[PDB]
Amino acid sequence: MDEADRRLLRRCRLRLVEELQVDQLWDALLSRELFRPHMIEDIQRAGSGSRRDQARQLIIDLETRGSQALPLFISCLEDTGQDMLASFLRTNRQA
Amino acid sequence: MDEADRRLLRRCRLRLVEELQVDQLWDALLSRELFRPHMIEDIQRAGSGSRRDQARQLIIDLETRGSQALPLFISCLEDTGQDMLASFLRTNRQA
Amino acid sequence: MDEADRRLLRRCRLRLVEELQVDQLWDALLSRELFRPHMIEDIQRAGSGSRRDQARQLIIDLETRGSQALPLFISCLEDTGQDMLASFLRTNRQA
Amino acid sequence: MDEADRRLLRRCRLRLVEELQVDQLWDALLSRELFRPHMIEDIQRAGSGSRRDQARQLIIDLETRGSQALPLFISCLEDTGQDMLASFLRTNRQA
Amino acid sequence: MDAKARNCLLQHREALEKDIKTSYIMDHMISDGFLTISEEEKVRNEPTQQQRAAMLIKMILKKDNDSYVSFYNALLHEGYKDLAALLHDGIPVVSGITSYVRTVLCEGGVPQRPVVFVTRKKLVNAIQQK
Amino acid sequence: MDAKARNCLLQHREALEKDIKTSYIMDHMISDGFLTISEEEKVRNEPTQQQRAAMLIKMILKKDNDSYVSFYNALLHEGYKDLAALLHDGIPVVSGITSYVRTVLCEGGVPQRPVVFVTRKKLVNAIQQKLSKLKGEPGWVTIHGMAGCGKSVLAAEAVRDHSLLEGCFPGGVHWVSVGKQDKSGLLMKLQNLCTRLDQDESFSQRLPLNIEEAKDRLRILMLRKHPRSLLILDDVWDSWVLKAFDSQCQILLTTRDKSVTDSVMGPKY
Amino acid sequence: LSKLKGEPGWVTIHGMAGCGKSVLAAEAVRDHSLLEGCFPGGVHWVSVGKQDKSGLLMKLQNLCTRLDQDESFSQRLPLNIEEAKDRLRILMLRKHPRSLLILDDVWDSWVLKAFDSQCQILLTTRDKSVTDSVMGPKY
Amino acid sequence: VVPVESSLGKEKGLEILSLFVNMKKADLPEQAHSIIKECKGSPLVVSLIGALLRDFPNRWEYYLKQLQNKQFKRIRKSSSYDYEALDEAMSISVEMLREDIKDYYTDLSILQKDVKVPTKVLCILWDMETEEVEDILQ
Ligand SMILES: Nc1ncnc2c1ncn2[C@H]1C[C@H](O)[C@@H](COP(=O)(O)OP(=O)(O)OP(=O)(O)O)O1
Ligand SMILES: Nc1ncnc2c1ncn2[C@H]1C[C@H](O)[C@@H](COP(=O)(O)OP(=O)(O)OP(=O)(O)O)O1
Repeated sequence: MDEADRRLLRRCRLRLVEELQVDQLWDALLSRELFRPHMIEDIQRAGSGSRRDQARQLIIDLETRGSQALPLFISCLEDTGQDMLASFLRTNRQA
Repeated sequence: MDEADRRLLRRCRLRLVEELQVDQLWDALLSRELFRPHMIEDIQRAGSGSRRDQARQLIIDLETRGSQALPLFISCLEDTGQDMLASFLRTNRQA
Repeated sequence: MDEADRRLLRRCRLRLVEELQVDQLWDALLSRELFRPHMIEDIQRAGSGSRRDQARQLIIDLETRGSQALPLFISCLEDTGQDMLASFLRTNRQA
Repeated sequence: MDEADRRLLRRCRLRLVEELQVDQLWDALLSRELFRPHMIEDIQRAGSGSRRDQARQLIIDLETRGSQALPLFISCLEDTGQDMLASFLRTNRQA
Repeated sequence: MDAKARNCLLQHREALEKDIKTSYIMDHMISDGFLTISEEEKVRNEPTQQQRAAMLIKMILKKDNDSYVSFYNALLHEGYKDLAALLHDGIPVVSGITSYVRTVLCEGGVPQRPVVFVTRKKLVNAIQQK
Repeated sequence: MDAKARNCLLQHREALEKDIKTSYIMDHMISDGFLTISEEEKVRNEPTQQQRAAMLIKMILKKDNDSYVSFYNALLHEGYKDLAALLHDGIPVVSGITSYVRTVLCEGGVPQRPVVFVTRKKLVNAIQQKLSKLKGEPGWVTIHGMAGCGKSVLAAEAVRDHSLLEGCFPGGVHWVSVGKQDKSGLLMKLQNLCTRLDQDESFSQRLPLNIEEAKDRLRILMLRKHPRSLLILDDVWDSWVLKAFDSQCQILLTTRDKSVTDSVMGPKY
Repeated sequence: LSKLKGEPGWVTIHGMAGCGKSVLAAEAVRDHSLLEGCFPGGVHWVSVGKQDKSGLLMKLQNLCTRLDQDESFSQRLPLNIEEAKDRLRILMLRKHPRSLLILDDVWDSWVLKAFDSQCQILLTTRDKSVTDSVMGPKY
Repeated sequence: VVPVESSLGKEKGLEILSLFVNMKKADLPEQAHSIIKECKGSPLVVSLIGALLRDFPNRWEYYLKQLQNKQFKRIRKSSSYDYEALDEAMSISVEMLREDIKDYYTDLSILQKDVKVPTKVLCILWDMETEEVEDILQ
């Protein structure tokens, strides 16, 4: 992941952890080979296991999953009906 | 544990941690006095606490539990319906 | 929170966790800005999630919420019909 | 609890968790002061809250409740009409 | 705490560590005013029941007579009959040259005073003042 | 501990170091009263399981018969069947000349009593009394006698009893042949002595060049390393020879003179 | 040699000049039963021969060097006979419990003095006197 | 600064000798009172007499006279203290002076014990201005 994408993920930290729905997201992430299944189990157990803690670990770990991790992640957002969040992200990448 | 058994456990590392079911295994291990109860609690908490992390610590710690730890461990596999895994192990010991 | 208020919360530990009704208390706590909403979700999930476990975490976390956390907390007790508990608390503060 | 009684509880793990009826057992346990009421609420919430999970936590926690916890526990079994289970236990203690 | 009490704790420490469920003891002790929240948080932070008990006892060994009693009472009150019995005989009563001297001053710091000396108080006091 | 036990540990040390998970052993040993918290902290400070085991064994090799048994029992109790089996034949008997006697007193502390000796009880008893007046402090006990009289030997059998040695001096016992000497020689005996005292090289390996620093390290060690342990001088001729050895320790010296207790402070007999 | 059961102790064989002797000792300690039971510490051997103070000192450093293979002590060379003797006793007691130390061809008394601390010795020689200066049981 | 320059009183002297010869005051010989008076408070000299009388339980007259004739050479002992006899200590303190002054000191021997002198007489002795003297004396 390039520095600009990483920086984007940090800038949107608050919004991501506040709004990301994870339970519905795992299938999408798998489909696009963003994470291996055990990686997902680890993220699921991050911290207290709340939605927020999972979300946070997801987006941190996301930075390590490749050059195209960010656009692929936006797509998974789209695929799971999180258009608003995906929209917030995209309009930054472009910005 | 002799060097050949230890070596076997290392060679089968990937398969063991991929396939070992642990939640059902503890009773068996106890019955054959392979581990003390606190040892089990420690293994349960290894790493992230996922099945894989528990499994890994189990098989590492197994190397320290005696001359007959490996055959006794195969038996516990058998006793808990993990015949496929036990079978993979045995056919190596013999091989 | 001053040491005297903290000490009061510890002295009344048993009574608080035995008698505190929490389900009805959250609105009050919010109204007086004693806790943020996520803080409340965390307290709700404390331990086993029983009334007692929630209550315990509430009163522990209460110690960190400000100089006036204790009197504000008594008021919320009053507001939710827990006069007996509020009364037990007040007669100590004064004592 | 002496080591022999503890060992007995471990040896009978499978049978206890398979057959123990708990809902009817709490009154008996209280009568003989084996557990405090909050301890019971905690055991009730153990794991998934199923009969088996409650049973398991009961018998684990039982090991900590005194020198006479095991015989007192057999009696409570008797008192609640779990003679078969109590019988399985006693014939071991003696054995 | 008194050496009797402390040695009683030390003697039975292993039994105590094996059985104590700290969540039923720390509450009483906090209520009684002889255990602090930060000590309790340090205890809570240990991952297993026996590790928590071990930490709590570590803390208690350093406390006063009242604290030992607080501990004992909570044990009794929470049905730990056998454990309290172990601690019963160790319950403490509640409510010049010494150890220090030969302890610190044997570091070479002082030659031993002679076999025979009269005591001159008047001057020693002055030196102590200055 | 007995040489049988210690050699059994040494023989099987590598097996023991490879397998022992110290957290399951140190607890028992602490409960039993044969391992200290500070030893346990020193063990805990090693980063790996085998390094911890190695440290623990290092410590145990220096301990007594009871300790070996404590160790063995904990091993057995914690399911280390094979390891206990290795240590079984090396178990020492636990609980006049006895085990203690040849255990502690083979440290060079005593020359063996001759092939043929009559027993003089009357004097030995006296020495035991005077020496027992201490209860511990710094202190001095002197026996001077006729030239050529039975003396040195007599002292050597003074510290023979089990009851005395165990109770009053469970720090160990040391012995130093001094004899007629000069400054150089005396200095030598000093380096040799301080070298003898620390077997774990807890201090650096270096040789102090003045009498003073020698004296210093002596005091530091004796106080810290070997608490309540009797240091015996043999055949002490001159005062300034005695000056050096003096720091805050218990001494039983044999000689021909009563004067040389001259320059030392503290109680005398 | 079996009278010992272990203690410090001394066993001497002296004989006619040129008689079969050294070899005879070398086959004394050949048996399995004896070696295993009575001496499971190991067995050591030292050629002494006619020597002076310097040489003797040398044999000492070499010996103590030979004893510890794990360098459990520091690497340094003791410069007096005394400290040599010391480290010998410490090692033999601690490191090698119940193990027989054999001397070969021992000529003089003061040569023997040094090697003496609290250990078992089987020495071969031509003389019966040099067991002179050592304390303890003799044969 | 705390001056210790003072010296002991009768009582303490008596107790020291007491503990040395193992008695109670009434059991002491009469000469005990006299000898201490000549001892003049220095814990040293007391420690000496109390050391020697330990060995030779009756020399009492011998020391009572020998301490009178004022010669301290006759008294010798070894102990924790660094020097044998009183004379030595003084002898050490004297030597550390400068080569210049060492003569000026000797002159001062003319004084009688207990005779306070004004400054002027010394000016007369060394033949120089007041303050100039007063400094050396200081
Ligand atoms: N209990 C004893 N029984 C038989 N002989 C004894 C006994 N004690 C001493 N001797 C005899 C034999 C010993 O070889 C010899 C040693 O005496 P010893 O006490 O060593 O003199 P010493 O060495 O103490 O005086 P010094 O040190 O001045 O030479 O004396
Ligand atoms: N069992 C033996 N069989 C045949 N020849 C022997 C035997 N023992 C000794 N010899 C003969 C051959 C050997 O080369 C020679 C060695 O004898 P040996 O015992 O070494 O004398 P020695 O070395 O002990 O006396 P010393 O030490 O005084 O020279 O003697």
